Amino acid sequence: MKLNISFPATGCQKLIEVDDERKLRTFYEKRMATEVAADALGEEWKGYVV
Amino acid sequence: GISRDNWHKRRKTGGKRKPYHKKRKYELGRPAANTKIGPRRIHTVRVRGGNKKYRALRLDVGNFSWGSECCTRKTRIIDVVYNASNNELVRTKTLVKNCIVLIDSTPYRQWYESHYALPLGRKKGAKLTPEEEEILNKKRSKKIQKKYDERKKNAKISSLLEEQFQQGKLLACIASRPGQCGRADGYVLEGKELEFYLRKIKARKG
Amino acid sequence: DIQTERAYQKQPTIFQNKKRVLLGETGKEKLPRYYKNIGLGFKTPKEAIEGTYIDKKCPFTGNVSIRGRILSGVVTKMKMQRTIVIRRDYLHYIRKYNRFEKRHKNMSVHLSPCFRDVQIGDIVTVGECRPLSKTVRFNVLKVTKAAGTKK
Amino acid sequence: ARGPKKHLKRVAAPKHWMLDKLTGVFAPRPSTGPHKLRECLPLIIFLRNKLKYALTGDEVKKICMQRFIKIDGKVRADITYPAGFMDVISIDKTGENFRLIYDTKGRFAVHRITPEEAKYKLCKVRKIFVGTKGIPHLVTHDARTIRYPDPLIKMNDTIQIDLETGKITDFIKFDTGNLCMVTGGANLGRIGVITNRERHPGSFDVVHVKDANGNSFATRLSNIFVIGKGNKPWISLPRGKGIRLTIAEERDKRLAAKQSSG
RNA sequence: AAACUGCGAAUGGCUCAUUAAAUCAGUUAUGGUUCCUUUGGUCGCUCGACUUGGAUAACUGUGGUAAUUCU
RNA sequence: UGGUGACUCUAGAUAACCUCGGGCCGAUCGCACGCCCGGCGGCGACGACCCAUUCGAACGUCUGCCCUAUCAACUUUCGAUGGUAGUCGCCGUGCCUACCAUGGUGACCACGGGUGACGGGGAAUCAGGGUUCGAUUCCGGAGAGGGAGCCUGAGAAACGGCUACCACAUCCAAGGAAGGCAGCAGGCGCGCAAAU
RNA sequence: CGCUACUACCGAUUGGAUGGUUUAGUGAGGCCCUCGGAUCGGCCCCGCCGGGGUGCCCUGGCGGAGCGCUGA
Repeated sequence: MKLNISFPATGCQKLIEVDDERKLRTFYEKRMATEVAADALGEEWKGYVV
Repeated sequence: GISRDNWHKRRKTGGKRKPYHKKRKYELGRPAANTKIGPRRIHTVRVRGGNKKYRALRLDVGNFSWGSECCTRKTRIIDVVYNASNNELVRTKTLVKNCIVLIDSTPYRQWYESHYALPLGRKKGAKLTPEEEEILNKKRSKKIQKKYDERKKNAKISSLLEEQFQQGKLLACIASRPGQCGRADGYVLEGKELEFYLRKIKARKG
Repeated sequence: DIQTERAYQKQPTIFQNKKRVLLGETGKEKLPRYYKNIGLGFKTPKEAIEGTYIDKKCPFTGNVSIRGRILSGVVTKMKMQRTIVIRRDYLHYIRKYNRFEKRHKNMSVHLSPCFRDVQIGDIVTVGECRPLSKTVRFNVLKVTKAAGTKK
Repeated sequence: ARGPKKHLKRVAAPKHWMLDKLTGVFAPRPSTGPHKLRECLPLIIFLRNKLKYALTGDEVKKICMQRFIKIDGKVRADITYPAGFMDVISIDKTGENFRLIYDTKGRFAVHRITPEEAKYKLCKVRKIFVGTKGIPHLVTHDARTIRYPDPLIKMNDTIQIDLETGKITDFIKFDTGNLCMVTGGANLGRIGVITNRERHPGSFDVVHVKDANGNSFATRLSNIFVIGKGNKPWISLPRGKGIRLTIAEERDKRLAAKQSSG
């Protein structure tokens, strides 16, 4: 289960690999065009909504 | 896939004909409009030649005619009472060509006091309260009063039309196809039309 | 005698509810009659002028035109209403056997109530029209009586 | 066929296009225009067979869009433009003009004309129409809609139009005693005088036309082009003046020309 | 070049399975209707801004499926 | 006003309508140069309501198709015949609805069946008459395995467009994906029988 | 009547098969109508300024839309 992250304020894209099932529990059971607090990806991803 | 061919059916002698070519595109048919009443909805469909035909599904008002002195005003559709084709098509509120409906009597009445200056409607026991028409009666000259007097020297109509005018609804007929142009035009019923269709309604409702 | 069915029958050229000065007598209650000359040297009869029948497929008082072919035939049966069947007897030639054969091709034409003095065997002429029915294409222009019937 | 045809076979061409057989499969189908398909003549056919200015189908295209050929005062860049009866064609640089008149046989003929005669064109009115705000209209046989005509122009007359302004200069009335010629049918190109005009209600009204030497023939009403008022023609007639020589006199004339030529 | 837009692909080519007043042939009519393109006319006839708005291509960058003129 | 053999034809007048899926009345592009006190000009390209024309298409009128009686009656509230009024269709019309009358074809062969039947212009033989063939280069019609439905477009029930059924069939990590040579060459089958 | 071969015919097996019409029932897909509203835009308040005009409007945003209107 991969993740593609784009930053629209400068148009920079990269992909990260998430092999841990506990990090994607917040992502599951959601629709499109909704804001999810990505507070589980890591220490530098505190206070991010995607 | 509704076809309009003349080769699905038997011949003049009664013998069956065998079809040789399938359904073409000029040979086309479409489902019925079933023009109801309510807030106005009109759809467009592209036809042969690139033209458009307005499919009136629901409508409110109509542009009827009253031919005794040739006036036409926009008039609201009230209720359908008779259809010469199908007896089910009065139970469902459907509009077709040469159909029999009731329309409201207000703008023809306003035209009647504003042109002929005689009261129409306004049944006894309640007179003209909001004081607008006698304002128009006053501040005239002698020539204009002579012109109105020579005009209303002959101001007689049918008594059944008068009774419909106290009743507030005029029995009307539709002379337009709503599934082709999208509007509901026509003319009000007068003369022998009124007695014939009133006889038909009183025979059917009895 | 008229107004038999569930809708009013009228001629959509004239206005039948003109407002007179009086709406009484002496000038009213004689409705105008719509008629036209069909052409091709044919003369309209008086029954289409002073009659009271209402049609939409009559060549004289109606909305149908006359163009194309002019044919003739003998009236065979008068069973179905407002239209009749005529019989055309013609001769066919064979090149191999230099001898003729007679053939008949009966077909249905339209009879307006203007011509009601029609019995079996009367010679009529017809003119081509637009299709008025599934098998009806022709309108009768005049009627000619057969032999006898001196009464 | 689900749509309009766009090709035309060589043996399906009309005979007056005057082609051969063992050259190609197809024939030039003209673009849609004022004239019908079976009554017109493509510009490629004329430039490649009659005037012999070009030999292939590309040379005709080069001459055509080189802006060298003018059609009724207007330059045309279509190689398959329909040219019909009295279509005035002009070449501005070598100073030649041609008028298309049917000759004594059933075909077109090359006919060089002076430029002073190339300024106008005789054409036949087809029907009379009334416009929107009460404007009378004329429909001409080459589809020229002319506003505000003369009040004495009837259904089967002939008007003369200057090619620079599009207006009517003079006209010929349809009457017996006028010079006439036929456009279509078994008779074609014969010049004669109208004598009789039989009226049949509901069908074609045949007429009777007498030649200038004693021959007579009958054609339909649509097969009529009035070209003169009396005996003098209003345009320059081609060689032979349209007399329709029979096969015996044609054989005698050819034998006399062969004997005189040697 | 690419790509957006517009036009053409309903033409041409091959075959004779169906179809016996059906197809087709000659002769008529659309006064009972639509018509791409070309041609000609109309395009200040109506009585009430010295040029407006935001979306997508092509492009850049980043990906999935074994696989497509896929996205 | 004008016309037809003939209009409920065109034009004229009055009173209105003018659809939110909405009629038009130019927010487009290039070349050559400019006169007259910022205004003002020449030739084109594109687009547009309407009208006629051109290419046509489509529905109808009259006449004409091979054999068979071991097919003599057929159709008929599962429209067959006609009338009234409507729906739909670009238009007429049982094309289809609701109501009426029992009509319509037939020994002059209807109906039913068969066809080794696409139709015609034509081909072979032929004193005069005829007989047989016409799948085949030009014209018209029908189909793209066979029925059914449809988007776009002026014009398609289009198949070198799409969508499901069955017959048949390709690739595969087995989850899925992709097609119809009665086009030109070519191959198999079928065959007495037909090419790069 | 005796022998060989062949042709069709009748016939148990209510044999096998290929096409069509059809009672009744099911019926994918498209089309039309009634609903359905995931998602995407625009205007009026809070917060900062630079104002000509003589503490107030033209100028730029996000968090709550106030789930207010309206369009696809």
